[PDB]
Amino acid sequence: IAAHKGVNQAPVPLKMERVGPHDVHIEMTAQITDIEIDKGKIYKAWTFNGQAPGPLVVVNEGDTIHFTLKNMDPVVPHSMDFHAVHASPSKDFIDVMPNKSGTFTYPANKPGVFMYHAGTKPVLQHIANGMHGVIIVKPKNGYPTDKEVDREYVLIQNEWYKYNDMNDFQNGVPSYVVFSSKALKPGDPNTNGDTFTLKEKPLLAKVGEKIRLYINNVGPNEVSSFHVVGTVFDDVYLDGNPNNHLQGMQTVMLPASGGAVVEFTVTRPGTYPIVTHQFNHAQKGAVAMLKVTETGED
Amino acid sequence: IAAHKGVNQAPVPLKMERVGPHDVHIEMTAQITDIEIDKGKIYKAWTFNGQAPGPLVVVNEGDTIHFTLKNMDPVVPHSMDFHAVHASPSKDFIDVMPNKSGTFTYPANKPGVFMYHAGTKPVLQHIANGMHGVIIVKPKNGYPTDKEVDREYVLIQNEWYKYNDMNDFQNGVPSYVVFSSKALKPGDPNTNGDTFTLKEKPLLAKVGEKIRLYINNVGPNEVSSFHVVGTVFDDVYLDGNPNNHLQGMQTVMLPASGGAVVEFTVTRPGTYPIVTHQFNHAQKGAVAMLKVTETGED
Amino acid sequence: IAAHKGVNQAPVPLKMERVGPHDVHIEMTAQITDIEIDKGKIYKAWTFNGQAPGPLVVVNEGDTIHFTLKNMDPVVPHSMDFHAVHASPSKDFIDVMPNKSGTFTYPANKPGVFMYHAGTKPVLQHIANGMHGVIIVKPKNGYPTDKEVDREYVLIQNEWYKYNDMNDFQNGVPSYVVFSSKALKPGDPNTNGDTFTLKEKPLLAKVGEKIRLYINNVGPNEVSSFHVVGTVFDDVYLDGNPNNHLQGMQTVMLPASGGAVVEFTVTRPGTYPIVTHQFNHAQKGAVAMLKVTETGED
Ligand SMILES: O=N[O-]
Ligand SMILES: O=N[O-]
Ligand SMILES: O=N[O-]
Ligand SMILES: O=N[O-]
Ligand SMILES: O=N[O-]
Ligand SMILES: O=N[O-]
Ligand SMILES: [Cu+2]
Ligand SMILES: [Cu+2]
Ligand SMILES: [Cu+2]
Ligand SMILES: [Cu+2]
Ligand SMILES: [Cu+2]
Ligand SMILES: [Cu+2]
Ligand SMILES: [Cu+2]
Ligand SMILES: [Cu+2]
Ligand SMILES: [Cu+2]
Repeated sequence: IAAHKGVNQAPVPLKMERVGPHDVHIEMTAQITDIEIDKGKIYKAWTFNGQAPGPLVVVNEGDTIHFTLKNMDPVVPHSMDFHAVHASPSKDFIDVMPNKSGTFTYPANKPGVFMYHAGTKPVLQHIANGMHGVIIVKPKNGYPTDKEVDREYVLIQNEWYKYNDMNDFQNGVPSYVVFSSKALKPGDPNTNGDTFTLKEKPLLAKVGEKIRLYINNVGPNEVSSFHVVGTVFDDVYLDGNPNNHLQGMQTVMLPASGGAVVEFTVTRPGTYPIVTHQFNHAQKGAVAMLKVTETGED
Repeated sequence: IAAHKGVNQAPVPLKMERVGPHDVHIEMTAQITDIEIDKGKIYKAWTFNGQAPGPLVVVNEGDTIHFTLKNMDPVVPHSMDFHAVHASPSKDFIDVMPNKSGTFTYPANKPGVFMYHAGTKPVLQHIANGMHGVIIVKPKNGYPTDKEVDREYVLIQNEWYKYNDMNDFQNGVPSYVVFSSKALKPGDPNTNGDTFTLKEKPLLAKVGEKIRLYINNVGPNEVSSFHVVGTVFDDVYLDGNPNNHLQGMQTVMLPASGGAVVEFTVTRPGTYPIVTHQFNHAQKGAVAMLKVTETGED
Repeated sequence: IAAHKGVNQAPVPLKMERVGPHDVHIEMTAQITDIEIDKGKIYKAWTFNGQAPGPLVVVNEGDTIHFTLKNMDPVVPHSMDFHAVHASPSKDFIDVMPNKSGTFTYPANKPGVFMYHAGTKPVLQHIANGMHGVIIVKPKNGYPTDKEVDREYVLIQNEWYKYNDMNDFQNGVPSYVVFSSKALKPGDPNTNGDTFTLKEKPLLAKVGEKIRLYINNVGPNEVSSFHVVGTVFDDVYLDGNPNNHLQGMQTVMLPASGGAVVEFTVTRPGTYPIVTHQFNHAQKGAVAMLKVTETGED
């Protein structure tokens, strides 16, 4: 895109603040940012806030979100669709033009781990170019296993294709399939979807801990067969809804846009790969590492 | 197929009648019919009754079906396999030759949303050419959420490939992935699997309604990540069996031939896309529209 | 691989023995063996014990497995990952070098139908070349439907690609998708993943029986839409965990590495195909036959 040539906008922090007991303001940007998706390979991504996937949003069940999108792209319109909310797509997920802003208000009344993405036609183009992320809606009454959990992380799976190639997006195999992690607190890792970061800088844990991961497969096109090597999921909650509760799974099937909360134990020290078990995708990048030490540091 | 050149058989209505409290007669045809699957693109489909997917069949749990197939194809044999029934495939799903008829009897003793299709080798060829559909078996005791439901529709997802090309069927990506809707009553829309009808003529609803969709992904080859934009499914029943009950899902994973009953609320007026969230397939046709008005008309 | 040219190692029996009430010794080989995967087509497979998929392992919930792998491959290292166990992947799933042995100890504390495979980088290469199988962990308290079951079989789905072709493994469609069956007792069939054996030599049953199948889709890359023609699954237990219980399904979605216990009735005599309903894969080999007779023999 000629107007994107030499555009590289620096990442903007997510702006959030609570304005009432069940009302929250969120402000995000649409912006064009270069991300290194594999060693030596830059993708000029269409992003929220200069991250792909975008920043993590965490709200509580029953919050109303008053959301503002500032479009920094000089030519392409962008929009936001949150899977968490009930809204009118043709009134509330509409396009925000270049250098313009839009504000929208809608409720999050279901707990879970939800995809968000741009809703601008062709949606495939916006998702594939990087406009995806996750919003977590915390359940009012928690999960039944909350007392047993020691440590929490967020992981997101996405694909990358040949740059802005609609034929490849529609008809091709992914070039790369990747994990990223987003921070539930400062001090947690917060990364972009790339083939290497979570191998070189693993997630940490301590021997004996019960780990909770909040996971979402944003696609755009593939399903995921999510598995942690060396363990079995003790509990699974499909889409993060506490009522959707499975036990003792080896692997969790996730549709495109599907989420889960998964919990498992790590019993021995060592390095534990995290994969999609569709091993063509794992080979193309989708392996993250969990390093489990006798202290929880390293 | 040389004997199909210039054959275009007009659609025949489904013939059904109840002959006892738990016995029902159904008569269907196998016939060759041109269907416009995308603007300007005719597919000479192998069909039941001149529709692809075929006509909707609705029976009650515990009905015995006395089914007749009349084969109008002048050269190719066809057969019927209903997923709803218990039967002997080699005695009851057998081929009916050209210009011949066959009658078969079998029970439907499980509730749900079931695929039907031809069982004639190679089955892939018959399904891909259009010989698929859905049979709904109503549960004797209903669903637990029946009192909350305001409006019901049936949607079916299928793929189309290059015309009668067994290499493409086996090894290729779909050319088109489409939705259709079938009528649960006269006045409901009843359409074929095409890229456009349910965009140009949306399904209707009224603000505030709880909507039930009975859905099946007939394939032949792909899985589906079924999602309604702007809402969250309040309740899901896998394969339409009332015992298989999930809540608060964003997206429902359907195998090839898999079904579901899904229920959701629409809270604001506007146009609500209905997608598979495998967005390469949505881009290739699989977007239907739900128009929600302040009165339920337009 | 030049050191594999003319290597064809004969199949070795699985060596197992119980050494305490909750301790079991298993000894397996890694070996190179020619298997006929389709008529006229030999694949020089990388195998456990000269079978692909490997031999069935059955243990009880809470058993500790003391596992030895003898690597008979003259050049390539191999390793074992059992999905059933809790272990440290970097200490317990490590490579065993050529002509060397390794012993590892880990517990199986969850019931179900679990994949096993090599863990040697690149894992995709080892799985695709044939290093996969299933371990069944029996539940201490059985399944709730155990009294109703008449007959049990194990079926495994896998893919084959162009021989040892990493480009094809990562980017290509499968050449063949196949079922095999493994014996739960001597007298049961025990076969390799090929396009023909379970068509030419069907599984047997008797009219009226409730059949239990323990199934796993080992991949490496595809999902499975598992279906028995002519029946409906009465009960399904996802991953073989008795708590994960669905009823009345037509088709079961399995991720890559996913398992299930499924149970169904066969009401009439005849031949009942067993398929993945992703019919491109069924066309490429994944159809097995169940022959149901008035006596249970033939
Ligand atoms: O309360 N609206 O930003
Ligand atoms: O065992 N997981 O690759
Ligand atoms: O009762 N048979 O058509
Ligand atoms: O939010 N659905 O595309
Ligand atoms: O008890 N170890 O083989
Ligand atoms: O009805 N199964 O192909
Ligand atoms: Cu406000
Ligand atoms: Cu965008
Ligand atoms: Cu979406
Ligand atoms: Cu009759
Ligand atoms: Cu046909
Ligand atoms: Cu079928
Ligand atoms: Cu020992
Ligand atoms: Cu190996
Ligand atoms: Cu594995």
